Amino acid sequence: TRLKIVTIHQEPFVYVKPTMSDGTCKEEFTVNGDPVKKVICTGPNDTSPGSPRHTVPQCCYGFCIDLLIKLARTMQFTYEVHLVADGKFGTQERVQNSNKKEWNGMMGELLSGQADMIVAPLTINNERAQYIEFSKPFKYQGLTILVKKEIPRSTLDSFMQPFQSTLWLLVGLSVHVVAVMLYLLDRFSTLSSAMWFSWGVLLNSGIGEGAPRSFSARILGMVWAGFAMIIVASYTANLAAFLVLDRPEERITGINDPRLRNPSDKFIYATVKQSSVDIYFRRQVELSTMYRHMEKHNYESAAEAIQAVRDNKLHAFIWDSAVLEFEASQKCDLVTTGELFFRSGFGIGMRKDSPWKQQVSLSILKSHENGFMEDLDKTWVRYQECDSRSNAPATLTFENMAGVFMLVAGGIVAGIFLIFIEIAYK
Amino acid sequence: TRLKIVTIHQEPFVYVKPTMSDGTCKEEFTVNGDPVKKVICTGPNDTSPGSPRHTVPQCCYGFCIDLLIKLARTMQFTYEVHLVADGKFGTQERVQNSNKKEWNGMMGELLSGQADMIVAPLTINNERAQYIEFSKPFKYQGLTILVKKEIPRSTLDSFMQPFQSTLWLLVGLSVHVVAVMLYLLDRFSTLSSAMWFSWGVLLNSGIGEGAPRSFSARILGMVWAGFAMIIVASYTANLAAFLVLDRPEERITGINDPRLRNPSDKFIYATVKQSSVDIYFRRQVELSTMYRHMEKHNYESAAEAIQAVRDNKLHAFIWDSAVLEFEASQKCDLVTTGELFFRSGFGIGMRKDSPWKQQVSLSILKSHENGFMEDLDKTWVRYQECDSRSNAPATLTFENMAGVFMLVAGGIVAGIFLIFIEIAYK
Amino acid sequence: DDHLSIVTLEEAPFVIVESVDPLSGTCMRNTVPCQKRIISENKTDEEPGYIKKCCKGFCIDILKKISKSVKFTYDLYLVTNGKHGKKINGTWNGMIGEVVMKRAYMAVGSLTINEERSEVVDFSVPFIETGISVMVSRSNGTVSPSAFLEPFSADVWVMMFVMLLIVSAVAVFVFEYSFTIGKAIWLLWGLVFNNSVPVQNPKGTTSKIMVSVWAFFAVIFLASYTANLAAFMIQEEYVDQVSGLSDKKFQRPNDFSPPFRFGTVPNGSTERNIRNNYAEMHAYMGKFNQRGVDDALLSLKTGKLDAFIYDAAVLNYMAGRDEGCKLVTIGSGKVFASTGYGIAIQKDSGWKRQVDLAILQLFGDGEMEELEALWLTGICHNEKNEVMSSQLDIDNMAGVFYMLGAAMALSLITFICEHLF
Amino acid sequence: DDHLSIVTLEEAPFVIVESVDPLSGTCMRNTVPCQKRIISENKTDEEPGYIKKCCKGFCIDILKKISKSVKFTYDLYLVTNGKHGKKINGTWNGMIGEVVMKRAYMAVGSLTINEERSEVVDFSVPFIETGISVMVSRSNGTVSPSAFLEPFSADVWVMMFVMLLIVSAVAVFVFEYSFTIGKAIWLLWGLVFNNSVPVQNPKGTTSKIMVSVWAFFAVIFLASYTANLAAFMIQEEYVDQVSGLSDKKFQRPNDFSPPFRFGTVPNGSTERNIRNNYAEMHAYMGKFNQRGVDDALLSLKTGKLDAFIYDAAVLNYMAGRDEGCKLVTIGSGKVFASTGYGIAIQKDSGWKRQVDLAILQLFGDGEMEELEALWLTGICHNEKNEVMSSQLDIDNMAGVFYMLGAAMALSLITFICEHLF
Ligand SMILES: CCCCCCCC/C=C/CCCCCCCC(=O)O[C@@H](COC(=O)CCCCCCCCCCCCCCC)COP(=O)([O-])OCC[N+](C)(C)C
Ligand SMILES: CCCCCCCC/C=C/CCCCCCCC(=O)O[C@@H](COC(=O)CCCCCCCCCCCCCCC)COP(=O)([O-])OCC[N+](C)(C)C
Ligand SMILES: C#Cc1sc2ncn(CC(=O)N3CC(C)(F)C3)c(=O)c2c1-c1ccc(F)c(Br)c1
Ligand SMILES: C#Cc1sc2ncn(CC(=O)N3CC(C)(F)C3)c(=O)c2c1-c1ccc(F)c(Br)c1
Ligand SMILES: C#Cc1sc2ncn(CC(=O)N3CC(C)(F)C3)c(=O)c2c1-c1ccc(F)c(Br)c1
Ligand SMILES: C#Cc1sc2ncn(CC(=O)N3CC(C)(F)C3)c(=O)c2c1-c1ccc(F)c(Br)c1
Ligand SMILES: CC(C)CCC[C@@H](C)[C@H]1CC[C@H]2[C@@H]3CC=C4C[C@@H](O)CC[C@]4(C)[C@H]3CC[C@]12C
Ligand SMILES: CC(C)CCC[C@@H](C)[C@H]1CC[C@H]2[C@@H]3CC=C4C[C@@H](O)CC[C@]4(C)[C@H]3CC[C@]12C
Repeated sequence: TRLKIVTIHQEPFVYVKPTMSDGTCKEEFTVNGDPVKKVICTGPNDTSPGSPRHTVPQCCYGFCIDLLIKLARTMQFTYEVHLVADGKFGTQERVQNSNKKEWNGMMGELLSGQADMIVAPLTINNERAQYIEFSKPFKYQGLTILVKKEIPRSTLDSFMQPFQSTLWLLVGLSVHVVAVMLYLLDRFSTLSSAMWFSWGVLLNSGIGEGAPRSFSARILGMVWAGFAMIIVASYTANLAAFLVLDRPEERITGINDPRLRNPSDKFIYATVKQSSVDIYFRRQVELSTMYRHMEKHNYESAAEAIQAVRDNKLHAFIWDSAVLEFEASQKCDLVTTGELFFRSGFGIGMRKDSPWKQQVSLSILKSHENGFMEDLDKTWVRYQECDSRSNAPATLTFENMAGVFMLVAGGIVAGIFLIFIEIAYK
Repeated sequence: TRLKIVTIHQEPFVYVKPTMSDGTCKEEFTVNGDPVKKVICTGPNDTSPGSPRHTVPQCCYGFCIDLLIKLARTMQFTYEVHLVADGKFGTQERVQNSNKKEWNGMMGELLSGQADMIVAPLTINNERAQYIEFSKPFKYQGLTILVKKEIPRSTLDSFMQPFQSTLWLLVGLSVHVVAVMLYLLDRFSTLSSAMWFSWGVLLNSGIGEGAPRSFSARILGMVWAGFAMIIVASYTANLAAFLVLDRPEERITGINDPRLRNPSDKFIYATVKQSSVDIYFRRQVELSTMYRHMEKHNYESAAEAIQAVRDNKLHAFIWDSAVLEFEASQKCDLVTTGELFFRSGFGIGMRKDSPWKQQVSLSILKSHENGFMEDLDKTWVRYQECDSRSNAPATLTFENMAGVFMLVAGGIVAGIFLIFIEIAYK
Repeated sequence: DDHLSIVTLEEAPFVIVESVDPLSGTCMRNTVPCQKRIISENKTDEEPGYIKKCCKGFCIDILKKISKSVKFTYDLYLVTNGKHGKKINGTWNGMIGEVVMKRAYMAVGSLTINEERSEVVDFSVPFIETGISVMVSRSNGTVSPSAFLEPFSADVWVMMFVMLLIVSAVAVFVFEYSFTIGKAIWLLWGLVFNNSVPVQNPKGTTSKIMVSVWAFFAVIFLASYTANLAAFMIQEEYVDQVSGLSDKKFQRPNDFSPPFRFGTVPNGSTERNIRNNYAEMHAYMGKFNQRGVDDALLSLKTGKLDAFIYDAAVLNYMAGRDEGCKLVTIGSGKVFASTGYGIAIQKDSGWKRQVDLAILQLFGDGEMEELEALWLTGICHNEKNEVMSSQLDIDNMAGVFYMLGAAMALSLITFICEHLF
Repeated sequence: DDHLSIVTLEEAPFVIVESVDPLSGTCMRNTVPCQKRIISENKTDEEPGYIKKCCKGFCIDILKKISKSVKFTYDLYLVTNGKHGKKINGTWNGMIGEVVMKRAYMAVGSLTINEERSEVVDFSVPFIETGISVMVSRSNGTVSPSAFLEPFSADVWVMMFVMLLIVSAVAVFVFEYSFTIGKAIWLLWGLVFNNSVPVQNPKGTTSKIMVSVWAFFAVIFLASYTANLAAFMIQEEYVDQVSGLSDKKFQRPNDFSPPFRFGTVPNGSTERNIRNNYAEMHAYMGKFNQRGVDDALLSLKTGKLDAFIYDAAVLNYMAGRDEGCKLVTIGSGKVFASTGYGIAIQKDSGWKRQVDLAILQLFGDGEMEELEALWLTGICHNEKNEVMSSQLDIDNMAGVFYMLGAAMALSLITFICEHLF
């Protein structure tokens, strides 16, 4: 009857929020007018409690919580939820240079009898299945890679970019030189109407109808028209190659990239300490070589890892698809790429002598066939705030075309000065 | 002393030419003024005997022949060369439903004592090494894929392609409609100078300086300028996407290709009957599934296979790199793609009891260290007649821009008629 | 003893059967033998056939390396009474019919894990996700009519025509201090759209400077408009035929256009789940059931059947191995019921623990993720987006004609508005 | 007995050594340990260190699978006296020193097959091609000055100008039946280069038809010129520093600019071949030799050494594992002496046939081609051509200024030609 349950914080599965007022949080409803069921979590104030080592009665809600409530009504049992203090899923280590091996996280407490039921996105694994028996997977998934995409390194922050600044000068100086030779080849065979041909052939403004008169200057004007076309067409083609950069460099395709084989200064990637991905990394034959790299980059939890990915602190992150995909759906700056490797789902582990393995497995299979957790998928993680912008050319927003507006605006404010100068000229 | 040698015809290694006059061919020299050494070949005319069912004397020359002459002066032996009648490298088969397995091709005669030395680009293989002992590889190579490239299926055979022919009509009909409304909205608020604005805004010919006068027709003229820009810019951008067809250079990438896993009606590929690649197909675990396919497409020899690749009869071919690379260097229509899988070089097989294995191996290693066959590589297969700048944008030849020339020419011939019509008009 | 028999069903790429070599008379290398039961001699049962079959695939290779993991030998034979298993009249059939009648003690194949199949036969750890999926000849192609305005968002277009009014309303300020606003709008706008039109240029020296600093803006506008243009005019947005199982179409097939022809293969787990969860759908779809998956594919291509519902993994495999990418599962691979391929075991047996720990090292060491690509991979499984090298029909370029026709009618509206006012 | 020792040398990716686990004290899984001897106790020889290492790689795994192929156990240990082997004073060293003094009976590593190493120690079938290769920091970048004429070949450009001559010479024929040829050249040509310039249009109705059928040609000309343009103005043609070994630079290092700093690792097969084939080169390059490949890479990056000659496979491996693609082998992977990595055996031993068949079974079943990509692969292994997303400098766009300068001078030539004639 009385059951103790440990849970880890995972945004698409376990939403943890400290309770206020008396210790009971609100009863906010979903988009479709449905109540967000809550459970009590006598969990640590912060991960790795340390100095604020207090068991705050927070409230938890999410996919796993609704699965717990369904199994609670079906199985007729009482339960309590308390977060794991270390905040890790669980790996096998040893202490004091002893032969015996000790577990961490969930199995550091469930194996000690402190927890009866485990309800968390715990990936099924050999080392995990040796000590506890997992039920059938309630959500099949595989590991995936989340990239930064904060800067695709082809960002037009200026429209002067297509040319480099010692070519803008030498295009804007080669105008006056050719003007002051059109004028001289015509004079000795006007200056304002030569300097106007010279420009209005470049910009294609068609302004200034003076054409070079003398046969010497028509050759130079013809070739200056050719130069103007090639200059402007190179600006245009190079701007396009900057914008048609909808295919950003080489995206990592699964765990196949040679850059993943070898650590490098530029490329850094890691996962959560003492997690399933660490066991997979040490459990892969080729992956022992670069195990040195992420050992210094591994994060304590996935939340701050994803925060690092969002900023310019981590390039690529590896984690379960059910988490990274949801995070990429909530935020447009982060997307995931690469084939889903290690197609191992989650599951509910059970003790060796626990008389509930068969019945809990049948319960979750029944929840599968009746479509209960399909409804949970639509309710909990189906927002899809972003769009499948990949394989689709982007649309140039404002602030993505703001420079040309500032160009014409600055031309106006300079003109109101130039008009004073011109009236004063006469 | 007396040694019998069998050889197969392979263009980059073995050039075979039926001799004329008394039975000796020419003594033509190389580009650097060096004689092309020849040897006698009592092989069958036109591959299989057929009507010329006789081993007609011929002259053979090439990489293997020069290696033979070098080993001839070193080892002090006499030799004769005669081509294999079946024209195959050799595989293990059985006849009369007997338990015993029989060899064909080279080992169908060398194992019978008919041949003492084997000199041919025979790939080293397990089934090949069980019956004879191979020397050290004198040219290391791997299997590669030659694609057709005769038609990349993005061939501009007209400049009218970027638009489909029921959009050219509807662009060339929407000119007259908008002209005969510019004229009417101006008349009732000229026809030739409306019909001239209407065109010279589309083509950007800037011809006809009449601008719509009345406020009703300036709106329609403004929007017709917008329509003209979008139409011409779509023609231009779609022509570019037709010409910037550098991407179709991405083709089958090695054996690891999903289209190679499964046979299909469009995709056909095969190799030479009773060759090393056939064994590799049956020696590969996954390659037994589609082994049904090329069994009906496999060719008797690589020469006609490459001829089929050149035409629209074979799409992809698989063979040794030292052959397909040379063929792709001689002809621009054929190129090779994909990683070099099965990196197994050639070699000189030896009989089990023949007392020349060690000394011949030392001889070829000596030829390696002194750079003799490096000179042979430069002499025999180093022509490089084709451009190696793949992923370099192409240059539009004539016959690749001939249509616009015919367009302006046809405009001239139609104008000499229209001028008669115009003088008659008044 | 460690010797236990294995049973399988010839279905899906997991179980592909080949015969013996005509010259060798045996299975190929690295191929475990297979046996299949035969019946002949009219009403009575004939003598056994003992045919030498070679049934392999993905699940068979999984069986191979788990057998090497646990160090047991085995033999393979095929079910003939039933294919998947139905508890008809209280008697199990097919796979479960064999397992409940022993003589196999094991079962490897395309067997779906569910509560009904688990109450009598426990299953191991699934090695691949699967479930229910609807695949159709999903096709259409709807180029959005306003694809010629997509290069910029609405903010930018509207701000372009506000800057144009601002600039033309000052170039007749920097030009006063016959060129009115009606000609500064017609100039400042004929530069945006190349410079094709006949304009009336200013004449003051500080106003040509403004026309020039605007012609540079026009150059950047047409450089950034046409950058992607022939990829917006060719981008087709395919509309999925059915939103999902619980859509209004499947709930009430009759009160719509002639109902979708959708069915499955009867006497299977897929029909087993649907009859429980949606019996009203089952009553209608019983008439559209078909014998095998090949019949379903042929029916969909011919068009008599316009939707198919079946196991997720098999349909995903068949989608990528079709002539063209016409056939594809609904929801881009959406599964409406998550299950897995398990291994059927007799209850209360110690082999289940060994089998679970013998499947999981394939996940851990990742030596079967390559096996995933070894067989279950198709051409259409990778796709080539929606852009191609295709001509532009009217269908593509018909948001430009709508705009031209709309101005062709607004010009006449304002024409009569002149002639009256 | 089937138990035989294996000896190796810590070098190349084929032999990468790892230490013991601090918590476990053993090598990792699927790891065969290694052995090594240390020298201590001042002048005398101390006891061996007996530190058991974990040395693996692309050769060690082949050793594993051939160990299961022939069913033999073994142990691994490293050479202490010598690295590769030199017959100095008639005594073999290193690998050959161990093999000829027995107590090894085997040798796995990056041992180059050659006649000198084979006369005393026969080698098996090589499992990977290799040889001699020269790698440098070959990277300058030279955009061809006439990259603005590349969009069309010279044939097309010249035919364009002859058409512009024979069209302007008829538009002053369809127009004479003040618009002379001097203005039909200036019109017909101002349409090719957009329509920027001020022209003087015809006035006859059949001549505007010709200007229009020419403006359509101009539209196609600028659509097919600028199609690839920003990929021709960015395409850099890297010039390789050294054509080959037999170039005039290596033959006579002194009679040129300060001679190239090229060397190798002494006491190896690479130096062994070069001293025989080119002793004059050997005399000069003896002063530039360095201890190890890492020293060579650091020297090349720092610039003190400007060329390195070594084994082909190792240099190929190091090329793809560099910060940037600055370091690249000469000839795009050109090898001037084809050899292979074999296994050293004692002469007249029956294990050679077994080893050859075991090696060739990997070629046959193709289970090591994936092993080729498992380790010997780098970032720079797939260069992204020469085009990138790069600005256009004055280096790129300087065939347009040469043409403008050439006309800037031809206009003055024809100016004086007017003012005299
Ligand atoms: C008599 C008749 C007169 C007619 C007059 C007509 C004039 C019309 C022309 C207008 C264009 C001029 C706009 C000036 C803006 C300066 C931008 C700048 O400094 O920043 C950039 C550096 O800039 C460079 O790279 C240097 C460019 C030098 C000036 C160019 C002169 C020649 C232009 C040749 C024109 C040929 C056109 C060919 C077609 C393509 C970099 O940007 P950033 O790092 O983000 O810094 C922000 C900039 N900010 C500080 C301003 C915020
Ligand atoms: C009063 C003022 C008058 C001014 C007059 C100015 C006129 C200047 C305009 C000139 C362009 C016209 C050239 C005609 C060539 C016909 C080509 C043909 O038939 O073949 C193609 C089919 O063609 C089609 O797809 C149908 C096109 C219908 C005619 C287009 C009219 C509207 C053009 C709208 C123009 C808007 C431009 C927008 C900017 C892009 C296919 O080619 P193929 O299969 O290889 O067959 C070989 C063809 N051959 C048989 C000829 C060898
Ligand atoms: C001050 C200022 C700012 S904020 C800004 N934000 C975005 N962009 C991009 C842009 O306008 N693009 C046009 C495109 C499609 F090519 C990309 C800018 O250019 C600027 C400028 C800017 C830059 C160069 C300038 F010369 C001037 Br004036 C202003
Ligand atoms: C008769 C005839 C021929 S032979 C020919 N050979 C090649 N090309 C290609 C071409 O000119 N291109 C311009 C590009 C870069 F876009 C590709 C042709 O167009 C033609 C025409 C043709 C085609 C349509 C026509 F309308 C006319 Br009139 C002639
Ligand atoms: C004058 C003028 C204006 S005001 C305006 N305001 C909004 N939009 C776009 C829009 O509403 N949407 C894009 C969407 C469908 F996503 C939503 C415009 O295109 C214009 C034009 C316009 C555009 C092209 C032209 F060619 C011409 Br003329 C005018
Ligand atoms: C008038 C005129 C002519 S005649 C001519 N003949 C040959 N070529 C190219 C050429 O020789 N080669 C391309 C190569 C370097 F591969 C060999 C030309 O470019 C021109 C021009 C021309 C070209 C661009 C212009 F902008 C102008 Br104005 C004139
Ligand atoms: C530019 C001034 C003169 C106005 C004339 C152009 C106007 C009327 C144009 C500009 C954008 C055009 C629209 C662009 C988008 C759509 C949505 C599509 O589902 C049908 C076509 C439709 C509805 C077009 C109708 C006409 C339209 C609104
Ligand atoms: C347009 C006419 C009147 C005169 C100008 C000629 C222009 C178009 C062209 C013709 C061929 C061109 C040359 C083609 C090739 C090279 C070789 C290179 O090492 C320097 C640039 C240079 C020399 C180019 C300069 C520009 C050039 C001289």
